[PDB]
Amino acid sequence: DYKDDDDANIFEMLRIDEGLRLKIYKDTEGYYTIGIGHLLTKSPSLNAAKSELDKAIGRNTNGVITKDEAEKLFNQDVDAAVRGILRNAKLKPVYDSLDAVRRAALINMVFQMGETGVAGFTNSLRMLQQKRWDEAAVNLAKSRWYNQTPNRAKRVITTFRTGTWDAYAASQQWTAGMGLLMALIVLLIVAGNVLVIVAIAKTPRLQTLTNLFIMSLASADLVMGLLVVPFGATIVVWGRWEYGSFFCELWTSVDVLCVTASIETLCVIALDRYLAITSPFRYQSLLTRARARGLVCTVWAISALVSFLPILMHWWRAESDEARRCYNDPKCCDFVTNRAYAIASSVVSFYVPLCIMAFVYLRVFREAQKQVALREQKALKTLGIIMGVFTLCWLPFFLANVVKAFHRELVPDRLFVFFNWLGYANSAFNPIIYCRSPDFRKAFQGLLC
Amino acid sequence: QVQLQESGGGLVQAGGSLRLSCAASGSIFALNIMGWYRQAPGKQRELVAAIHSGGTTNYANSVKGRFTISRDNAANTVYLQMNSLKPEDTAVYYCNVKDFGAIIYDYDYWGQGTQVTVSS
Ligand SMILES: CC(C)CCC[C@@H](C)[C@H]1CC[C@H]2[C@@H]3CC=C4C[C@@H](O)CC[C@]4(C)[C@H]3CC[C@]12C
Ligand SMILES: CNC[C@H](O)c1ccc(O)c(O)c1
Ligand code: NA
Repeated sequence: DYKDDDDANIFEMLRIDEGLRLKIYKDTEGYYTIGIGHLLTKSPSLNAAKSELDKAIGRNTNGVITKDEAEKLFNQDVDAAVRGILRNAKLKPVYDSLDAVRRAALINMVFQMGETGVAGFTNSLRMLQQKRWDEAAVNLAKSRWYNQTPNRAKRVITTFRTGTWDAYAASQQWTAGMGLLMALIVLLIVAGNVLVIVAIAKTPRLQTLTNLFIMSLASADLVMGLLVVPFGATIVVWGRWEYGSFFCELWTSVDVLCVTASIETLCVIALDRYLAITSPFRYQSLLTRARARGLVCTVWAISALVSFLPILMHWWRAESDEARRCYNDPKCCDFVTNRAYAIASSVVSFYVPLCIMAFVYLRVFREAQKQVALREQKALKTLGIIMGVFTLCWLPFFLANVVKAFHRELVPDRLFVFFNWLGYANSAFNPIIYCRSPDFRKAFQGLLC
Repeated sequence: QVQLQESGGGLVQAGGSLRLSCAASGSIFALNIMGWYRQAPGKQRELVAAIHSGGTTNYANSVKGRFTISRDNAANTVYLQMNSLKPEDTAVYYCNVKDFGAIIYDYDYWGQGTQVTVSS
């Protein structure tokens, strides 16, 4: 349809605020939608939504549309909002006096809260009408709107205050910046772990029994960088989950799966070396081939039971307004769990493996000083990294995970996500820590030439 | 850096005895395995006696009873007091040391070897 250059700016504004979907999806009420929040129908029939879409677009879309087609739909919604604004004696005087950029901020509010909701801002609207930008920005910052949706409102208020697109220019610079850093993190995890996996499979010297456990670690960390970290990066750079409610449950399960398998494998490796370093002869006889494959299967079976079973059975769901809101919203994929799962998952994933690894590696330090310049220094710094890097990466998260479940207000969501990325970073550190043998080095060089 | 000296080798008649001595210089980690390996012409390398820093032993069952391995208190040396020699024990005996300074893997120290032939 007819596009303008103003029209494209208000399109990119909400593309950032609300997201763009070029395929039919469901909104918070289960209603079929496309584009930037364009309701197709309240009918539960996907074909009926496809008929409404084809009538409006003028093409057999079969549910998929282009960006230009989404802008056609978007501009119609903007025209309707504007016609509403002009019929309302509370919004027309303010609207008529605003420049085009601040005029898009007001339309943004109406898309978020509705015409009636925005008309209740009597005093802020009067201040905007009188061009009292800083005073209007202060008053709006005190709003219920600001406290409910601070990031959205910071961007909109900056638009009222300055009349520019800087809040959205800055958001987009940040988005590309983190996307770079995320892709780097994804590269290190995948490369380092795929390098360890192939080194074991193409070298008979490396196919020992201890390194069979390290293959489990490298595999739990490989899925981490192929499925968990990449999709977890989409929530950071785009502020939303973009893949529907069903994939939010699966992603959440695959993450808890791999995090459980990875840490418990560090626990098995910690036990393995303890037996070989202390009682190497009973070690070589009791730990058979099938017993080593017995532990790894047990680790993964436990990991599936604590991830796919409770999450898909909705046992992990909290029952507050904040949690139920995120569950009904496909665009929300926050980790909001109840107290029981938050503790039970933390114990099975982190706290039990921490206690074993801490106790085991402490006793290796004990029996080393009993049977004594000395090389005890080079082995102590080694233990300091195996436990230091592990603890430093996951301890902040699993402290916040248990606390936040009881006191939701103490752990900020931003801080909570950050601690979870420290744990994500362990999947890159493990191949550096556990594959430092001369056999790996001769193999790693053999693969890269 | 770390070198291990290898003494006690020689030729002897069937039924005699020997006493292999292996002294390892350099610094090593407190938990280790000092062992002896033999390779006869033809067949590949095999272990005979290993001794852990705690005291636990492991003797090849074709070799146990006749052979005894020991460690020195406050000395990085291993002694293989061997008796009741048989003509099937003609092999170069190697001194091996398992270093555990790096906790995740084993770090082998090998030796040059001492020839041992036993007369029919
Ligand atoms: C060595 C390891 C096992 C020690 C770690 C113990 C952890 C799990 C301890 C240390 C501090 C503890 C928290 C301290 C305070 C509170 C607030 C309380 O009203 C509910 C429990 C809660 C949230 C505790 C949960 C358990 C907790 C997080
Ligand atoms: C999406 N973030 C999940 C986090 O990585 C996580 C992993 C394992 C757990 O047991 C847990 O409670 C949380
Ligand atoms: Na959701």
